[PDB]
Amino acid sequence: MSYQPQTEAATSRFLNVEEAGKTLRIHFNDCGQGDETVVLLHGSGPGATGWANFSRNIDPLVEAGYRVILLDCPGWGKSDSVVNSGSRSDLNARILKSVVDQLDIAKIHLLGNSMGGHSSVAFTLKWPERVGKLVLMGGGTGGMSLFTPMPTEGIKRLNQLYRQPTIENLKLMMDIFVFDTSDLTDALFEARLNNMLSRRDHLENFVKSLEANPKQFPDFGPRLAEIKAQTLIVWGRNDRFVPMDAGLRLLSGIAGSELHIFRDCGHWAQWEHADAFNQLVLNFLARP
Amino acid sequence: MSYQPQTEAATSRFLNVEEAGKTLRIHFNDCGQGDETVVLLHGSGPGATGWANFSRNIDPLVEAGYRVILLDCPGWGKSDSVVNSGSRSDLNARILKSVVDQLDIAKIHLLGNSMGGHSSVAFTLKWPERVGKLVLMGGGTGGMSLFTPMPTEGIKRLNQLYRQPTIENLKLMMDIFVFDTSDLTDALFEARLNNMLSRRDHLENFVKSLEANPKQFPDFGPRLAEIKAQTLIVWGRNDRFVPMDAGLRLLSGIAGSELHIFRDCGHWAQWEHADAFNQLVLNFLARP
Amino acid sequence: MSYQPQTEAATSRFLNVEEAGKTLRIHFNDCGQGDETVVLLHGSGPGATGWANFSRNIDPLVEAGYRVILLDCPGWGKSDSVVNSGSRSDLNARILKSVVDQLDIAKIHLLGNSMGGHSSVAFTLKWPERVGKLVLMGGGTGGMSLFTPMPTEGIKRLNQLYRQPTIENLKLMMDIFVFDTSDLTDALFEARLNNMLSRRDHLENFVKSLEANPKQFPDFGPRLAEIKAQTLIVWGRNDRFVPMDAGLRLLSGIAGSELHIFRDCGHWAQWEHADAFNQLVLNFLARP
Amino acid sequence: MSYQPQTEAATSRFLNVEEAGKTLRIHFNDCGQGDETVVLLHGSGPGATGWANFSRNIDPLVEAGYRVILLDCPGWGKSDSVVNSGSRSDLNARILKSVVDQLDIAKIHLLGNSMGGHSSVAFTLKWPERVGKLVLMGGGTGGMSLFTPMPTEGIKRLNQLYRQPTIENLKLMMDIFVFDTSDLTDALFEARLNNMLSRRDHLENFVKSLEANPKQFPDFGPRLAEIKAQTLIVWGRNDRFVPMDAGLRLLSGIAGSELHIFRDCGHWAQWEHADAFNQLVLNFLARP
Repeated sequence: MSYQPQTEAATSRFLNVEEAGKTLRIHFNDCGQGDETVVLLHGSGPGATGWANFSRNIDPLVEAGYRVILLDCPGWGKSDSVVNSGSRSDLNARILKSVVDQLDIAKIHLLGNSMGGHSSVAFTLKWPERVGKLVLMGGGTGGMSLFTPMPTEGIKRLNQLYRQPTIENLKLMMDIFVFDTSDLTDALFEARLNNMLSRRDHLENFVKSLEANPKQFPDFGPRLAEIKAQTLIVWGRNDRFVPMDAGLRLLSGIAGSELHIFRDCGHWAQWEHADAFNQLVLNFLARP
Repeated sequence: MSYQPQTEAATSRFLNVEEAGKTLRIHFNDCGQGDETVVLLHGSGPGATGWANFSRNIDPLVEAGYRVILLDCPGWGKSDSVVNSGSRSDLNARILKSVVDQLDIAKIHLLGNSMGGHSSVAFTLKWPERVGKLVLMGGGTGGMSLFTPMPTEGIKRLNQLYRQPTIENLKLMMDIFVFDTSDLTDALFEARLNNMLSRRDHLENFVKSLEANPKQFPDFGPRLAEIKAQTLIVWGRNDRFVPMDAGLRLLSGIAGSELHIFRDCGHWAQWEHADAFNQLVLNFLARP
Repeated sequence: MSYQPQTEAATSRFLNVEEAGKTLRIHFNDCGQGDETVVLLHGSGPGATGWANFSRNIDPLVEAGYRVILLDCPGWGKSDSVVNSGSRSDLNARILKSVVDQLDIAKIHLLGNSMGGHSSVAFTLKWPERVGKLVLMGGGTGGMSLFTPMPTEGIKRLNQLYRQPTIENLKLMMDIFVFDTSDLTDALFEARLNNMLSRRDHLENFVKSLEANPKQFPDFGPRLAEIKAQTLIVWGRNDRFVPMDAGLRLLSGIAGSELHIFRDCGHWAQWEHADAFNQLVLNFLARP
Repeated sequence: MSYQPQTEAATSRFLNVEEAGKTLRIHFNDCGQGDETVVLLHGSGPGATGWANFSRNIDPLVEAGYRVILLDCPGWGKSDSVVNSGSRSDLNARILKSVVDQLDIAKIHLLGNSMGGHSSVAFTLKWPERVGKLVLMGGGTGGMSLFTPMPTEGIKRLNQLYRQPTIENLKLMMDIFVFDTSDLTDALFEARLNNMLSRRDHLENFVKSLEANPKQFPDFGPRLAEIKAQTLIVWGRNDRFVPMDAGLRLLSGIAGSELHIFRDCGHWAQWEHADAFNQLVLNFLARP
């Protein structure tokens, strides 16, 4: 019996949680019947959806027997809009702890991209006994780069996109965002544009929160030694939103870290080399 | 009496050089009559002229008594336009050899910028007898950076400006060019744009030369150990046109090097901190 | 129904080559009857037979069905002793071309470590047709390091060992190689010691070749872009013999390279991590 | 008249401090009578003293006319011995604050070396109003180096020297310090040897402090943005005790920071290039 493809509408559920004395409804997607579960977090992209980001990766995890949970972070997608001057990673970790408490599983595996990856690290710090295995891509710590000047051009273009939504500006930020532009298709363009224009509240909330607090990802350097679980970091050399050197710092921090670099890969690696990344992550998960 | 600021009109001089069996006219300026002599090169910018680049540096060098020669390479300023299919740096070196032979000066100090710095290094490789000192600002080696993606954004903006020169792309390039825009004034803009609109043959020649061969600057790494003269490097950290790592490479090669870096700096370093740069260079030159 | 591992005595083979009007006897090992042929190059450690370095990795490859040719370059083991004024790279490349020509195999996949890796690159340069896939382990490019002083202490202790051959020097050498010295056993110490004691002539030839040329491994920087085959690079972070940053430089040159770095690994990567390295190499080879 | 070179005996002073409910006696040297004050802090070498490290630099500073004070940290020189399981940097900050409060000078400029440099950073955080100008040499921040394995060569030999005292290891240490040992003279050898043999208590206290607490110096990364005064960092390229990259990290921390690197210079930088370092420091201090 060959595994049938999944659809975002089919797997959609919602849960309301009480945090900081306020209610918040979070959308999430659960698939698979396997005992072992894997958590996925989306990036910080405009109108980015958890199902949208991981369109290629959802399958090999489900044929391998892993039950997969995709978490739509608050302030993105179908989750309720929120304004926060505080750290995004801390809030994301709190929300994830709440949702896993409702789901009632103790040990989980984390795979987070960009902002979520940041939050992922945060989680492992302040409830370490929960996480089993850790994978990062294009993030893990927000700090000044050593050689490549900050702010990078990708961040400036993304802020330009938030301040004024425009399809041509979206085309620009996609083109800089991904190294190999040939694979880009108009279907993704229109879907992303529709999603981002539909939710104006998230965009204005992000702008206001950025104005409120200049920094959203604090430095986590001195505490990196605290992590004990095995970790793997994947990165792209031609990534322009965040420089390579940041990943190297993480390679120093964690005792068992192993880094994997592609020669010509953009920020959004899982799309560039889906097969290699999927096989590597599956082998890492199967590694005893 | 204080040394009067120099005027290009009074100090203008022209010379004839036979390169590749072709007659060419070269423009330059000479100031001072002291025994010690120095040559000043110019950058690779649109319509860049040595006088515009070195307005602040030109006075103290004359004040110290050094004879100064500001040299304009072909393809810029009043020199004859030319289309290149090989290595630009060697061609500049040959022209500089011809002009110094006509001046018949034995000992000479070289201070090159960006592509001009390239030329200087190439020159020093062939004729170590003639060169006494080297001061390199923002260039001197052609190679792929360790941690910064290529092609970098700055050269991309420069190329698109050459593709069609206009006021708004000039504003954008100037904004990215220098770290601070407060002290910037419109007089520099008007002078640069009038020098641009004066000649279009230079711009079209540059474009056809670039499209003829993708690389016009060779890699001098393996032989860079041949230089015996003491040298100094000044570099900019936040510079986006050429990454800092490449500069570090130069440091490793030469026996007597000294690297100097400013944090709040761009490509065009000498203008941003004129006092510190002049003090450092004069101290290095007077050093026995 | 796995076949028991083969012995050196059964797999020993001898070929004769002529170079520069001299007769050289080359001793190597050949195993497996598969169509695909993989050449294994020995390390630069004193008294290091090719079989010693790759004892663990032979079995999985031959079990997968790959034909393996483990080569001993001149100057080690049972091969004839030589003194070379030129580089080791081109010399080993020529010898390997000669031996494969006697073996008349159309295509090979190269696995190189330390010295061999260097030569491996040289091979791919000047006979591109024979090589299709390239794997490097902690070496393969000459040239001095940007961030690490030279001579690095590993090379210093290696030369000291060549000058004073003794057991305690071998102990210290093993101390710097492997991150954790616990895994080593006395059997390896005695085997390496008696092996290196058997052939002093190799020692005198190597040392007087060292006085022949201070630098024996040329840098391939400018030519690095000429390689067209896909490549995998494995490296160690705690490596002291060859600095980590050099590996990054290789990533720049190759068209589609992949860099893999382990957190706690020395010069001798294959021995320390067995399952992960074997699986990675097998997947990379099988992957088109 | 020529200003007389200073003598240790005439300028020696002893003052008292309270720390952790204990009375400590500290030895320092005072020179000059200028209103402006500069404080010099010594290194971490065994038996090293404030006067020894700055012997070549002390004279030009008083020649300019600035008042200068050489400080001996607890556990070094004639100061009372102490054991610290906690951080050293804060302890030196407290001692310097107390001594300057007794000497009651409002504005002070700091020059630090190795461990002292680290302490200097701490001071600028605690009492930013007092520090006017800041210069560092080879240190200032803890944490794992990105490109170099730890513990490195020099720190390991240093631990060896503290564990067991002798003269041959003293030659080895001087060999690791200096680029060229020909300049150094055995008079310094015997001075250092008698100094370190005279006081076994300091050696024992250092050993116990290291064995009690692994990390002596913390990382000050996240708060580096708090410093506002101008800084000058001087470093040596072949440094073996602490790699180059750390300096670059400080180059990111301070907004107005300035970096200077010598191509061929050991850890004990100021002795190796007396004239250049003195001239640079006088230029930096005189600059308004």
